[PDB]
Amino acid sequence: SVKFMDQKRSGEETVYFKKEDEALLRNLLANHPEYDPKYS
Amino acid sequence: ITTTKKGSITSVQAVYVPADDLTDPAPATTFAHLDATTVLSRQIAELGIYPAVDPLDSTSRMLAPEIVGQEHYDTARATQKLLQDYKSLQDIIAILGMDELSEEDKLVVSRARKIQRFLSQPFTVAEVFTGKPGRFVELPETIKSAQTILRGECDDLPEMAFYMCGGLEEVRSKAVKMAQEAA
Amino acid sequence: ITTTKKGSITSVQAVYVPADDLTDPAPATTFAHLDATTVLSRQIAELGIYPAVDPLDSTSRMLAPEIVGQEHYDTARATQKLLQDYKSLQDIIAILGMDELSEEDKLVVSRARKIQRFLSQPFTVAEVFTGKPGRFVELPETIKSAQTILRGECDDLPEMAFYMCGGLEEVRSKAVKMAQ
Amino acid sequence: RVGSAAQVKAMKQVAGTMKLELAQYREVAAFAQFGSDLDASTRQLLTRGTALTELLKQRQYSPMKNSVQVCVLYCGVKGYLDPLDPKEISRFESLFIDYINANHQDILKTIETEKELSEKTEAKLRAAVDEFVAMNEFKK
Amino acid sequence: RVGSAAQVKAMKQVAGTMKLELAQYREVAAFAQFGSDLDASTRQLLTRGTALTELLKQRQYSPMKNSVQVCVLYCGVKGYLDPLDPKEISRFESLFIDYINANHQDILKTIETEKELSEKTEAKLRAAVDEFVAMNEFKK
Amino acid sequence: FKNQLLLTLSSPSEAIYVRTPVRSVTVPGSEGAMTMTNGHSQTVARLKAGEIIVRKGETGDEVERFFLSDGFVLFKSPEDDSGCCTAEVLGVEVVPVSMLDKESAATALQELLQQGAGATDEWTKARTLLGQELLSSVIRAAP
Amino acid sequence: DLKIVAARMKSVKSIQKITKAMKMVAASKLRMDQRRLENGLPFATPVQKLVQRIPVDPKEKGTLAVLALSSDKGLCGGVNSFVAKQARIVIKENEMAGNAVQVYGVGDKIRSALQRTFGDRFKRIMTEVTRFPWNFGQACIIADRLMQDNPARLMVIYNHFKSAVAYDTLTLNVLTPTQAAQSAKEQLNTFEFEPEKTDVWKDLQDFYYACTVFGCMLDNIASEQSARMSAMDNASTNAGEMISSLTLRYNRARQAKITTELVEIISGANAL
Repeated sequence: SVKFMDQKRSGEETVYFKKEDEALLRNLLANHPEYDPKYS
Repeated sequence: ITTTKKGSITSVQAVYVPADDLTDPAPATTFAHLDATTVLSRQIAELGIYPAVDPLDSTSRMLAPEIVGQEHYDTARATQKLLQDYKSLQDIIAILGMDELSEEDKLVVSRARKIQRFLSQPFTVAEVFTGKPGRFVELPETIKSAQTILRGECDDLPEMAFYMCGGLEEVRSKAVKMAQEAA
Repeated sequence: ITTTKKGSITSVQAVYVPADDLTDPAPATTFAHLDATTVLSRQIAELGIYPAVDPLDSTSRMLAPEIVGQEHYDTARATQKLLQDYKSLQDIIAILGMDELSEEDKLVVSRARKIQRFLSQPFTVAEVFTGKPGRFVELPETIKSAQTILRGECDDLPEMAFYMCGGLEEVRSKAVKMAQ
Repeated sequence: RVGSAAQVKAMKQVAGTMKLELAQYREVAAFAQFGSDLDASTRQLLTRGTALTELLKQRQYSPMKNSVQVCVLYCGVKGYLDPLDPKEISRFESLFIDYINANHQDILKTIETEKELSEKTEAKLRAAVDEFVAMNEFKK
Repeated sequence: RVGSAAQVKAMKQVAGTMKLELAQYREVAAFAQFGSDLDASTRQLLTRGTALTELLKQRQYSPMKNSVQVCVLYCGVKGYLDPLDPKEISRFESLFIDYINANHQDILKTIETEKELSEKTEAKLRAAVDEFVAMNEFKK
Repeated sequence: FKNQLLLTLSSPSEAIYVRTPVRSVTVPGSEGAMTMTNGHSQTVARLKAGEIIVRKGETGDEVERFFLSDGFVLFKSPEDDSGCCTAEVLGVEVVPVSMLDKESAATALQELLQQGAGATDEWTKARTLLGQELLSSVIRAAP
Repeated sequence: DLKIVAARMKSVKSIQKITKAMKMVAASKLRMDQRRLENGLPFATPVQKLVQRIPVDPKEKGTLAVLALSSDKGLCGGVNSFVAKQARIVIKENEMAGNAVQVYGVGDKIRSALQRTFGDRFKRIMTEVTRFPWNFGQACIIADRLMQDNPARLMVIYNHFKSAVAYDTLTLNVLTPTQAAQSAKEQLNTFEFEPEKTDVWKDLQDFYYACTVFGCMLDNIASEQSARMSAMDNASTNAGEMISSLTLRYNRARQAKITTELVEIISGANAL
């Protein structure tokens, strides 16, 4: 119950925020071109 | 071991805590003899967050607005509040899931995870474990970065970026690299 | 502390269960000697009921239908059943509201509140604090009142009337005078 | 605590990636068991972790040399076990070992002497694995 | 175990209410993570409890007098902080103190001398609170 | 029950009427508008757009307006024992006329004409024309 | 030991608390879902009855398409279990005669139930539908997807919401254009179609599909929420029982620790 809940929580959070990080990495360089090395 | 009107001794004591039990008489007695405290955890080291400092058990007499200014005090207390909030949401996440959390709670969880990953940093002596080079982060940079993360400026930045980075600028560089490698 | 041929000594011992452990040797050795139990609760004093005796948690060895006859036992078990049913109905009403109730459920709720209020009574000693007088109550009167309240004859009487009244007749008089 | 300092470079190269992959697999193993839609990357992580877990199993009194461990973990890390059935791996290992002890003794001697994996040995091992997968057939 | 016997009436009048309000908040605390789905008569308890909890916060080495406590808790229990953002309450109180300490020292002297909150002093207090709210502007 | 007209005017999000007794109900059929009353034959009809106009038996003179985009009407004869004849007006979006606007209508019309100027697909042209229809109807129907 | 039992008690207490909270939340959601049903069912019943006047035989041979409605969240009792059971029954019954079966689904639970056994028959799956409130626009998309893949016979599996503590699994044999063209529609001759029947039938049929999906999904949602409340009740009760057992064990271990430490001290004191 303890290790069960802890590992379930860790996996769920990991998956959710991995998806979100994939989307943010897709949409980053457009909205912040000052960091984009294409324009440097 | 104490400062006097002739000199000063700054001591740094490592206290073994057997079986991770802080209720043992030896550390229990030693807690009262210290000005600054830093409690390391296994649950954090399991996440690869080294140094494995628990920021909710670490304390210090110096963390007061008159010694360190309010820009430091309020920043630290906001970080601690955020992490405690993330700790209270753990069971709801474990039973129901992230789907049930509101967008405020999701923002809280994201910022707390970013803070957790950001407090990590690589040491120069740990090169023989990680291979990565070491960093020396001054304090104003830390305060700027923490204020920036708590204010919500870096929500767009990915969580992975805040890993073993001395400063926020390094985090931006890592995010740029990860986005370029994505395509 | 026991009865003899000359007289008797009754005793009312206050007990403290350390760490809510009824298996601890001290209370486990003390409960062997207890012939009864009388629990108090702040969750009944907040309702204004006094004495705040929790009728469910309380127990006794003398309640069996040999020392008290097989009418006291029946009335007591009926009241306990009613109060348990009202506890369940309260747990439901906390969620589904008190609109989804049948007629028998509302009757059970009414009887439960009436009997829970009825068991309260004043005290002769608290008079000096309030001026309200004391009410001694014999046991047959209480048995008859509980029988009547559970049969459903007294449902018509208002719930407010069943408060701080020694006997059912007093409750009726209060209901008669509150209509004015 | 000693760690990589008590490890050969040829084993470092593989074991770093293996430790990382196993950490990720342990992290998402509990969530995976329940059964929910997952991204291709997460599924790949689960597949590689399961493959590596099935690789590290061994019979009693059946130890192995260091070079053979290097070769097997190379096959496991570069993705020559992801599509394969987990329960089949227990023979993919054995056969592969016999193959590289039959026709590729030079690779083992080179790893034993130089104690590293140059690009030449890398390419030779990759070619050997390709030949082995071609000559043999498994459930996937 | 002593209780209100160790309180002036001016503090009893507000404490008897605040204790019940915080007990109600304690009964519906876990619903704070689900209040979006609930209805009124249960969000009001959460709001009042949150406001009071943010009011009882205090600063190190900065205590207050009983009169100021009574004034602030009257502002709190009487619903003059429900529509505010919680984070601003720490400002509110501070300003209010200065406000009263600038304007209505007579009320404080009366509460300290008579040890009671009469209807006339209560009306004066509501007047001062309304003037303070009119002077200043808050987030929510 | 009674020799009235049992109307049920229903949208997915809200049922405005369920068994409302009325005298006559006007509906904008695809061919043309028509008024259903008791005794009207069994029928099914497709609606195009416009202002349903209800008239209760108690009202007679007083009415109720409701704008409908698209949907169906089903008039069903009266059962021998009920003595009342039923009608069901199903609408994908049934708004009252009080909640309508003439400015946003013209803005949407302008944006539709802008989008449809690049006429290449049949569905785009058809959507432009049908939007013109419905928005003109809304303008003529709004107060 | 003690730390083990204490940690378990803490976890189970948290579980019980969160369970009660989710129970109340699900009760509120069930109120709103009953409201959605009461408002949105009259929109769907009439056309469904009108086309159900045409009797559909479920023994017809042809490409069957099974639309199984389910949820995306867990703790819904066992409603999706019964849905997948009925779907397996239908598939195994219709695949014997030789009817090639296709599977459409709504929710991830049916996908997880039937992936291993009938995953070689899926055609299109939708999910994340219960995030926002159910609407006719959500149903029209699924109906259009069904029509573009026009099969010879369609079945719909869902859960009927009888009462707050009772549901019922059903299967709707749904009419299709192939089954409509094979009938002269003599049963609808009593109805005067204002446009001609041949011109209005395709639109009445699309409306029928949409309304069917709409009503079926509403009933399934209500049944889901009822089962969720029941499951939370049972889970809180079981958590209370486990808490009682763990409390007994904790007190036992506490007494043992005290006795052991004291005996150690005494034995070290008497060996002097």
